[PDB]
Amino acid sequence: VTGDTDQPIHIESDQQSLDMQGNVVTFTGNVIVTLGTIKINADKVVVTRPGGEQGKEVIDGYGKPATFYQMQDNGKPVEGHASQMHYELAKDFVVLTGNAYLQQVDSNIKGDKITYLVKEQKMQAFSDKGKR
Amino acid sequence: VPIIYVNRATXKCAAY
Repeated sequence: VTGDTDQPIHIESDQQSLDMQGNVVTFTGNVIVTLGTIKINADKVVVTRPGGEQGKEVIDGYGKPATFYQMQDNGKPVEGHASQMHYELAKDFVVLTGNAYLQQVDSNIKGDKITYLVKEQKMQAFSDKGKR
Repeated sequence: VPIIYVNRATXKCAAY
């Protein structure tokens, strides 16, 4: 269920704490993040919001090991890795950076950074300006 | 965003 919105983000983690200001947290211990049947295996994850000021907030994650699963629009499963992942609610996509890899039999992308557009073929090199 | 977080370590959940 949604509005005319982004899908709900799901996180499974082993142990964490909650914020005394209710707005800045972390999720930790062999973590799974799930959205749109994308999977991300992680170790430490972040969610952070300004109480709803300007309606903008962000999601970040790191893994030891990290793995990024998706389906591809051509009806296939896919796997990969990256050193960090990031999302924000006006972007259509999730972005992965530092030491990144994703591959099908049809296509290979690896280097700095990965993004995948869940409607259009613009998976490309976009070599980076900060490991974050 | 609508968020849900769940413990692997207990099998129980909360929305954000």
